[PDB]
Amino acid sequence: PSQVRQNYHQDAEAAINRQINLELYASYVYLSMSCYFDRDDVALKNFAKYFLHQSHEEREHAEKLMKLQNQRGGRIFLQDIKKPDRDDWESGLNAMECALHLEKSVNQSLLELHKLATDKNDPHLCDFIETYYLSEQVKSIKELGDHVTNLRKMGAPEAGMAEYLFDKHTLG
Amino acid sequence: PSQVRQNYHQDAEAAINRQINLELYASYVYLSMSCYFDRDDVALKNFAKYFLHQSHEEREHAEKLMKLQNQRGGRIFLQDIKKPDRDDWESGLNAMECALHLEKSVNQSLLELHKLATDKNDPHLCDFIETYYLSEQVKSIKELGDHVTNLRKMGAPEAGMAEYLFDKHTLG
Amino acid sequence: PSQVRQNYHQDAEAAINRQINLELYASYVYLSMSCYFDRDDVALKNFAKYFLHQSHEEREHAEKLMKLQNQRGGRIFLQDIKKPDRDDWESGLNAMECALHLEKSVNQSLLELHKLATDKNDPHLCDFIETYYLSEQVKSIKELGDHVTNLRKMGAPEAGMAEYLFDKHTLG
Amino acid sequence: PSQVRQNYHQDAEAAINRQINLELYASYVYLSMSCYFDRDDVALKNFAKYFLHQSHEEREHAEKLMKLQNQRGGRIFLQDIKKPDRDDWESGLNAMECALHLEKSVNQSLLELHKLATDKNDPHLCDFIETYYLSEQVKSIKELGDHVTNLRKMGAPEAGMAEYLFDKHTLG
Ligand SMILES: [Fe+3]
Ligand SMILES: [Zn+2]
Ligand SMILES: [Zn+2]
Ligand SMILES: [Zn+2]
Ligand SMILES: [Zn+2]
Repeated sequence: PSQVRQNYHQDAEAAINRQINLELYASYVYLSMSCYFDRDDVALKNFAKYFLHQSHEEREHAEKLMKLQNQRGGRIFLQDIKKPDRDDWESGLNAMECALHLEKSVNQSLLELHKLATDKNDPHLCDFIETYYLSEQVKSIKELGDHVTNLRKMGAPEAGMAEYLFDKHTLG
Repeated sequence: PSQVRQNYHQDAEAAINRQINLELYASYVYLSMSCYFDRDDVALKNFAKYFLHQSHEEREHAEKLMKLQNQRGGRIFLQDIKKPDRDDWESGLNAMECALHLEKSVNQSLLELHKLATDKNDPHLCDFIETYYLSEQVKSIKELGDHVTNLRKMGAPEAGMAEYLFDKHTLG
Repeated sequence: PSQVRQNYHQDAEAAINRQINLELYASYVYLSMSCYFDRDDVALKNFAKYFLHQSHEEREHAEKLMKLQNQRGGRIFLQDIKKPDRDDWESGLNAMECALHLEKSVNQSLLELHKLATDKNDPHLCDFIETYYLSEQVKSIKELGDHVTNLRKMGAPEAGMAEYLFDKHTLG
Repeated sequence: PSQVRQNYHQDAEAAINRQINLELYASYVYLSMSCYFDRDDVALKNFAKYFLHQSHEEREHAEKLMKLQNQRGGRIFLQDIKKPDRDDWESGLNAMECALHLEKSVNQSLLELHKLATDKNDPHLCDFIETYYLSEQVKSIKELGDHVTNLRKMGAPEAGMAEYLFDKHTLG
């Protein structure tokens, strides 16, 4: 074993590697969304900015898990980052709904990771997940839900001014 | 009697205790409204902020009446703060209309208190009510009426963009 | 269910609503204590200030739980805020002892909430309680115990100068 | 009549002259108290300072009434300022109790003046009394009551350290 390794189960190590991949995947999905809003036939700059920010944040989440893996004496094993499910995200509202779904899926994975850490009596890992991941996920999910609610109420995407004005007022 | 008490009728003391309860109740109603607008399926942050501010102001109004009670040598007797009449405030417009109704009810109570103070020849209490309560109430009522008027004209709540844009432009 | 809701048991939602009420109740108790010390026949300004501060802090605790409820997709249901058990708090020492009792009761409720969150495998809620509530409660309880100890040792309330000097030196 | 006089009853003019004398008398009483605490066999400097401040404030109250008299076109008629009832004020507590009595007597006179102004339909005079006199009196009375309460509780004057420590902590 690594000279630093202590109370770090092989199953936790494997789950952290899976979580790294999932965060990198989420980063890629958000990058895809960002570049959709930069298309000349979509042209919502603040939607593009919002999703690019989310992409960079997910990369940071992945890098922090890589740091944790090494700190605990685990070994990072990278896998392919799969392409996102869509090229065309159809609308600001649809992208926000897809983002909400993604964030909930990431949250579910983190909750499973916390359950594993609890089962293996790894309080450092539990604390790490709680401190750096779980509260962030809840905040992100609430924000996306709020955005979805507002866009729906405004009449997006059928009401032509809705996404435009949301881009200016909420995301600007 | 309290060593400080002078020209302070028992009926005024009792009416001040009732007014304290009413201000605390109003504070609670506004708190309820504020947290409705923070729901993920409502998500109007500036409505939430507006009503939270009103909640805190009503608490301050109650505390100032408690200070008056002690200053005059009366004794504060607290009562239960009843829960607001609604959990779900339905819309920004409806909340503003309910707030207007509440503020007018508080104003009516203050006018009755001023009448009592006048009848008991208590000019200090009359002046206190006039100086710190009556002008504030008139200002609040006018503001809420203005908000109701604008929301109605904009087409709230049926017009989906109305509350959103009012939240941004008037309450932002 | 709310679009944001994930891993949030109905029993936790209900327990959070109960905790909101308890924090609002504690706020009201402290407000009662504060206004007792402002009486002309008590006249301990720093006791009054201390308890008013505690009242405002408890309100903030309640508001933070309301924010949590909405963040997790629960629904706030408010109840009556019952009046405190006493109008007359008798002495600085007695008020501090009653405050200690209250803070321990709030702590017990929070520990029961944490146990529920643990049983329902809700690490976000566990973390929230730990991070924002449990350490604060322990600190508050220790502080009140220290105050009680000092007031008792000084001879309060029989020793007339004790509460006066404690008001100046400890609470001033 | 004076070219400026309007809605200013001769009875109000006379009552203002009486009030001027009473404020000057109160100023003199407080001056007497102040110089008692400066005696080498009393030697409570902050009691002396407190009462000297009150003396100067009462003079200002008198001067403001003189200004009002002239503003309304009344004519100031001064009378003798009677000496205070005591040369020796016996103790800090006794002086505070005598001050409380004096302030309540001044307040009673002001309430009678307000009643007269009300009866003569002189809203400017009513407002003047309310704005500049009544709230000040209530504040002064509450403060003196608080001081009396604290001195009594501390054991003044029999408890030798009470007035000394009150002089340092409350009046210092
Ligand atoms: Fe001392
Ligand atoms: Zn992430
Ligand atoms: Zn109010
Ligand atoms: Zn609390
Ligand atoms: Zn005066």
